Amino acid sequence: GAMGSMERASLIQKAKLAEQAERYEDMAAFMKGAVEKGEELSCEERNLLSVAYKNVVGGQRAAWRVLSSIEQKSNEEGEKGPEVREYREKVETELQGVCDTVLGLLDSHLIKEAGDAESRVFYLKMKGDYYRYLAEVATGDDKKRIIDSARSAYQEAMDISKKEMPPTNPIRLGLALNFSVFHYEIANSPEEAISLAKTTFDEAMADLHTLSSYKDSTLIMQLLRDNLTLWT
Amino acid sequence: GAMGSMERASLIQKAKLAEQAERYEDMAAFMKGAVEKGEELSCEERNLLSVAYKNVVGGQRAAWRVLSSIEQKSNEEGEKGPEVREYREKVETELQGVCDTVLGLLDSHLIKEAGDAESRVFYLKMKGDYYRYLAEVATGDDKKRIIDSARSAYQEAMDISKKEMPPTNPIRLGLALNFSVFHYEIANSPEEAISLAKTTFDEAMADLHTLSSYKDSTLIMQLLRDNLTLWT
Repeated sequence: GAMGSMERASLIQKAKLAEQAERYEDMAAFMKGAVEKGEELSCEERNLLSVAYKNVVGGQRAAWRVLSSIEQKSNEEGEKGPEVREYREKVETELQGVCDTVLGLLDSHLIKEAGDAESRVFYLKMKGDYYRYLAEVATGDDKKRIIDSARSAYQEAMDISKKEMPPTNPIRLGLALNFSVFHYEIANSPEEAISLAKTTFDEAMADLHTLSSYKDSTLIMQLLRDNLTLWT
Repeated sequence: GAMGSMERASLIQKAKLAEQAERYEDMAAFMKGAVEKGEELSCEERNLLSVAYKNVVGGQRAAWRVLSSIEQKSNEEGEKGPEVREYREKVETELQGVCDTVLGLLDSHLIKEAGDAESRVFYLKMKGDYYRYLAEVATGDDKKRIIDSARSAYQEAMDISKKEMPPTNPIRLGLALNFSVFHYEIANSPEEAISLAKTTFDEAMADLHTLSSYKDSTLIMQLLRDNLTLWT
């Protein structure tokens, strides 16, 4: 690899520099490099991983949306030229590229039957999310196999978290938020989306007295609310 | 090239899409492709060129600054590790890469003894600016040769513009602003910086009654003011 001859600790340091310079591509390559060393990431390191990929794939999903949308206008009685589909396709391909990279890392290095339950859940949720990102652009039988892959990752995460985390823990909250958005927006399951977000909001309300140590929990709870709004 | 088999008109279109998706790298590759077709750019096309490169080199100069600055803190009684110099060097190399690309295009395709005076000035100013960007990171005799290159491009631009453009024209204004900043910040010539910005502000004030058709002219005039502030 291009990062194979660099010390793990130096890779983490350069990830942190790249974040500060706002170089998410770089930040992401440095973190991939660190992961490939074959050692468990800490909590701080896993966040550095997801923040980096999150931003990279983030810019791509947003450019895709801009382009898909321009490609629907131009699909409504003008006028012509394939350029916009062509470019939309170029961008789609990059995005599939990055998701396969992330899914590769998760499957090759991070997802294990061992470790903390908080980390097991963290990675399985990330698997869920990267499949979901693939599902947003995929078609046909391909789309079908991805949806199932997202579902299995998210479900297994849910089993682990419902058993081993308080209902207020923001990983478990983020996970259930993401899963419910998957049911609604990807899997065509508004019934399942709604009862998940409901169960999840309710069970956390019942405990709001305990989490006083973050109100990172509360932003997600508003998102759950902001969501049950449009879905009902 | 990667753009060699694409139609010129399609390249322009995809530049415009890349701008809207905020993909300046892409936008820049598409415009380089269009330039390589060997045809004069219009006014609209030249702007598409500089907006694209401007943004690419812009993000790099800003990451460089973040890193150079962190590299001075860490150069003041802690602590150690070469990582920050290493990364700063990686980023510097990318930036030199893009400037050489732009200077190549200008020299190979755009700078001509023929055409509009507005275009001749536009490209020579751009040459000035890309050398100046190189000067900001260069050292030693290399730095010396670059400074002279910037100077000659900016000077020749000035000769053309002082003769063939009204004192209020925002290209001539942007050019003199940039040249004066070069004298101050790159060439260690505060005397020359000040008298240029002065002459340039004054001569435009004397004509402010004519430009009523943009007040793009006026923002630059404030910049000239905002500058004569710190320099005196």
